[PDB]
Amino acid sequence: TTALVCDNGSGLVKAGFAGDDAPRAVFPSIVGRPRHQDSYVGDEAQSKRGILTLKYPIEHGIITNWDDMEKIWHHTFYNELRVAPEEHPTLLTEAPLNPKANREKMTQIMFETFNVPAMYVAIAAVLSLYASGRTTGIVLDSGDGVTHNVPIYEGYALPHAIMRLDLAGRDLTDYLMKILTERGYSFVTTAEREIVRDIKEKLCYVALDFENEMATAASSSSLEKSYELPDGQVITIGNERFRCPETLFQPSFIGMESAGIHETTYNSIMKCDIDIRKDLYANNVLSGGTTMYPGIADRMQKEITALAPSTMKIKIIAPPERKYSVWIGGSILASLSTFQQMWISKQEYDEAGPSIVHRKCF
Amino acid sequence: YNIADSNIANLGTELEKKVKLEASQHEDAWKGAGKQVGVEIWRIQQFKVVPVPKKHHGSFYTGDSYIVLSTYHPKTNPDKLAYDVHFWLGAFTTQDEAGTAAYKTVELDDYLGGLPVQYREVQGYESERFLSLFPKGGLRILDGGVETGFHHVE
Ligand SMILES: Nc1ncnc2c1ncn2[C@@H]1O[C@H](COP(=O)(O)OP(=O)(O)O)[C@@H](O)[C@H]1O
Ligand SMILES: [Ca+2]
Ligand SMILES: [Ca+2]
Ligand SMILES: [Mg+2]
Repeated sequence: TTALVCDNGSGLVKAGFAGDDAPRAVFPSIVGRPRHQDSYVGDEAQSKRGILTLKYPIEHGIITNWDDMEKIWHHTFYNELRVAPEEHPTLLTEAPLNPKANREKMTQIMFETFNVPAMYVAIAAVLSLYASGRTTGIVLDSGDGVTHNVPIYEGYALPHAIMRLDLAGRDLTDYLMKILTERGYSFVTTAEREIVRDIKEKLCYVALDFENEMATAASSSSLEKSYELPDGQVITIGNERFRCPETLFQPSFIGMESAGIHETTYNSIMKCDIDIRKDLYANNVLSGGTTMYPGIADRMQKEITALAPSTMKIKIIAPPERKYSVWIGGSILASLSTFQQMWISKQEYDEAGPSIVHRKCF
Repeated sequence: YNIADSNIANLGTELEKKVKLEASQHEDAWKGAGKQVGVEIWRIQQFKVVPVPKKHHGSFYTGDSYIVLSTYHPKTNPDKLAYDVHFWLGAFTTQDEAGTAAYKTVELDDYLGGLPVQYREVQGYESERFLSLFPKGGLRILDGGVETGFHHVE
């Protein structure tokens, strides 16, 4: 009996088998249908995006199209991993502070539609902390949909101090699409969104000092980079490289009044008991694709230093594999018989229904 | 948001502690642990918690991860037991070993009713408390270690 670990990100499915060191299937969490008004999933939808309109069933960590999400799960089991789900206990993931109904319906579909023998829904940031070999620390997890901060002490997340911002990679992609119009470029369609997402991933970075960097960008072309579009045209981008992820520190760039990711991290630590704050400040763990911008750890270090007491020892841990830290933590925990002992069995679901997820999954 | 409407509404509850206490009953390594003053040591070996024989206590493979339970009499009562639980991470331990050592440290803490105080001990960064566990010259680092439990995806 081999458990499946399926990290359903807002943007990417990461799926594979417990005990493996990496997910064996990683593909876009998208369903595509003809742009001219029957569907394609994942890599193939991306491949045919020239004729398709692409839709993400998960927005900001919440499943908003359950029919399409069923297609995503079906595709993961039968077309990618090529497994029979009724043979595999399955570990799923979720952002914290999601509405309770999201995991209730996840539980219903896994048992009633896919007939899994057992399942568990884990909080993503907790899995990343264990992947880093820690029981105490504060995780900053940022994917395509959610940025969340989870302080954890001696293996228990502190719910009163968990913070969440519905601002992450997809918002940054959309913002890059917008600001590229200032150069005369027009990226508007769902297919064009995927092109700009690639530009963002390849060329963006976090400036250590934003205003200084803006001045550098105007002084000469030293920061400019070229990028070849699928149709062969070559575009040039400059200060957009760092203005795009600056939004994480200045959410007003997209009209949000929220605190930036440095302030939210500080605020989360400050919600915890004073005697554990030094341990949290020394163990900030980054996880998720939106934490991959070059320069982000250094900028976090600088900004948290400015907010914290002047003698506070601060460390940002940025694992190189952090696009997969949640998945890897799930692979480790799902390899442990005691962790699997807490999973919901099909019989428990038959007798108790979806509500049982809240009594078993923490 | 509204925590009570959310998927973290039951974090921090007695129910959470009860479920995790039950899970810790399914690990053979904890049976009889922490029953008397002394040091008990296990090594992670392909995801399993494996006892280290007492003759080896204080010697640690640099490629491996370990759990060290130190049982002692607290100042408050010379006839009762208190606990420090240290997880020791070798400089060359692999991610599966360190992650299992962390998770299973929490589990042993659960098994002992939350009483243990946890200490993460990376090789070369060991706490003053950890250095005090072993007699003069008792702390020794050994080359090598046991193979990772991970299967490598090419
Ligand atoms: N090198 C990078 N720089 C900036 N953003 C990145 C990078 N790599 C991936 N991303 C972004 O991270 C997100 C996907 O990361 P992931 O952690 O898999 O998210 P999710 O779990 O929400 O699917 C997307 O927004 C993607 O564009
Ligand atoms: Ca080893
Ligand atoms: Ca404890
Ligand atoms: Mg994610």
